Amino acid sequence: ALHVVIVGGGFGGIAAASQLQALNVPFMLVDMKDSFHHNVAALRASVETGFAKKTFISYSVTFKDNFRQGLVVGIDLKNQMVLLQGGEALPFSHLILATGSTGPFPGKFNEVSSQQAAIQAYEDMVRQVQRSRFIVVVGGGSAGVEMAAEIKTEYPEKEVTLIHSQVALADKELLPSVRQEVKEILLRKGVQLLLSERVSNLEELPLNEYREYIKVQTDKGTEVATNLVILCTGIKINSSAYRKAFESRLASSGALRVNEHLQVEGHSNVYAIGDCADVRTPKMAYLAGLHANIAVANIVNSVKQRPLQAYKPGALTFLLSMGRNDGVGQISGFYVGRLMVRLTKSRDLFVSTSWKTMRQSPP
Ligand SMILES: Cc1cc2c(nc3c(=O)[nH]c(=O)nc-3n2C[C@H](O)[C@H](O)[C@H](O)COP(=O)(O)OP(=O)(O)OC[C@H]2O[C@@H](n3cnc4c(N)ncnc43)[C@H](O)[C@@H]2O)c(O)c1C
Ligand SMILES: NC(=O)c1ccc[n+]([C@@H]2O[C@H](COP(=O)([O-])OP(=O)(O)OC[C@H]3O[C@@H](n4cnc5c(N)ncnc54)[C@H](OP(=O)(O)O)[C@@H]3O)[C@@H](O)[C@H]2O)c1
Repeated sequence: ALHVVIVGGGFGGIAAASQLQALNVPFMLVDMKDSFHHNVAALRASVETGFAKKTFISYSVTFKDNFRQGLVVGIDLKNQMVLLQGGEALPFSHLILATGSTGPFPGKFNEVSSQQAAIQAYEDMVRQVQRSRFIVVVGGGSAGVEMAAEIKTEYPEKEVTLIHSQVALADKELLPSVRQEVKEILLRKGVQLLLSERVSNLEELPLNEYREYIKVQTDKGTEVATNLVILCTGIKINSSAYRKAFESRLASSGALRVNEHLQVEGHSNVYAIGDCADVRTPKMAYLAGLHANIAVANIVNSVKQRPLQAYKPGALTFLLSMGRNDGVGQISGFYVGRLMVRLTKSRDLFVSTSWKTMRQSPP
């Protein structure tokens, strides 16, 4: 009877599939790519030659028979089936939805693709950055703040402007001390900040592509002349697998309503983990891992007739790398500075934790 299907192999889904496989529980991991994407490092991968090969990890080397590359197009709840484009139906005793989020390319790569194509996409982007003397980053959230710092750190000679629609940078959940220091670090690197300005001609702009002249405009009348436009304008919940089947149980974002055991509302053998769960914390790979531990444990506790584990958030820990040499953040809601973030995140961007989880060695 027992068989756990995991929709999505991001941070959540490979933590779940690793755990299930190590317990020899019957399971199937489904993802549209052939490789796990360490997207935490995607921004460095768009800046450093030869780095992208280190951010994609073949699923089938790690999971073999229990991994299927396919696009989930629906879930049949009365027959307990996951429906794949091309006609495959996977039955389940327990379902884990780990579909994460979608957004503009450099920061997210969600295509039915091979590892070699994915890698080449990032290598193309490095060549775009390298060619461009003038670069605009759109969006001053936690993503675009890292984009701008990565460019200016790897190429100080380049001119980098960041345009953000708010008065302060990065997440509104962060201690004001972290958000002020993000700004100051950006300024000390030489990044041009254009705050409280929304870019207004986005739908006409060539993206991720060097041009001799691109005119960027804002809603306050500012014009910025540039060679390259990179979008860090934010993400959307990827509800493509499940929106039809779970329509009544969705948040307004598209995320799934859960209880503290991460069971989807109305169900006992369906769980949501990571960005697609309607937990009201910022979207973090770290929390994806923690939701994977709870969901896998609760499937086992659910079948073993043991009480279930609960998720109760602690104070926000959140680190911003500011190039490979700098950064700032907070640990359990307390400020931390360059030395800590530099070695914990900035140097490696957690890449080697994904290789370890996957039992592979980086190329
Ligand atoms: C952009 C960015 C993000 C960072 C960064 N840093 C951190 C960090 O330091 N710590 C952290 O915790 N999170 C960090 N994050 C956040 C992190 O990206 C996310 O919260 C993390 O990706 C969430 O993991 P999830 O598993 O929830 O979601 P993913 O999107 O990673 O994976 C979802 C997968 O489902 C897949 N999928 C497969 N088949 C599908 C189907 N048929 N239908 C729909 N989806 C499908 C997608 O293709 C995708 O691979 C960072 O430096 C940058 C620049
Ligand atoms: N753990 C980490 O260090 C880390 C790193 C990166 C991302 N993340 C997480 O991933 C999630 C996404 O973060 P994100 O930075 O990608 O998105 P985000 O937090 O939504 O930030 C993107 C920002 O871009 C702005 N924006 C959108 N369109 C714009 C335009 N035309 N001109 C100017 N500004 C524009 C948005 O403002 P409006 O809404 O006003 O448009 C928003 O403030 C977050 O939950 C984040 O915490 C975490």
